[PDB]
Amino acid sequence: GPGSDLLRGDAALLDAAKKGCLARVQKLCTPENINCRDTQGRNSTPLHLAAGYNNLEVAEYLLEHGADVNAQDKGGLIPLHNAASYGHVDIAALLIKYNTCVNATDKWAFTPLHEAAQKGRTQLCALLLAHGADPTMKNQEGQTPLDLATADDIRALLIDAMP
Amino acid sequence: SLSRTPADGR
Repeated sequence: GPGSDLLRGDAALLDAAKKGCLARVQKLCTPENINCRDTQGRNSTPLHLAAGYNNLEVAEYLLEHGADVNAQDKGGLIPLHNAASYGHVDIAALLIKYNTCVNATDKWAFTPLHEAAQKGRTQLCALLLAHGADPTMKNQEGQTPLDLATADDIRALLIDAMP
Repeated sequence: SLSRTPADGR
């Protein structure tokens, strides 16, 4: 019935966005499911998955068809957090071009710069800083991105950017 | 914090 049809379609769109299969994304996307959610996992949208799994053209396709650049998963992450976590520079630059909030905060008040700093993503850190990421922001535990950084190159980068 | 789990991606 229409209900199970919608369920099958949502799941197939999320899978296609994770795998980067643009032909399936084009076929299955609708204005009603563009921001559908992986309810069995992190409640990610197709754009979260395209960002996290480094599928740039699927990501821009989703953005060009109304994907919410500031949609939050169950932890408060927006897709820029996923790109920051895994170091996907071109994805992050695209999300910034589509007016994402560079200093967005998740449920623990981590910003994308906290995420890139903790995960060792040096060029992503530099990109975020060049677009106004604030290295003085503390998460809920009181930690700046520098406090989370363990790599020499990222620590040097953040120390330079901080007052 | 401790409950924080990884973002979707690779």
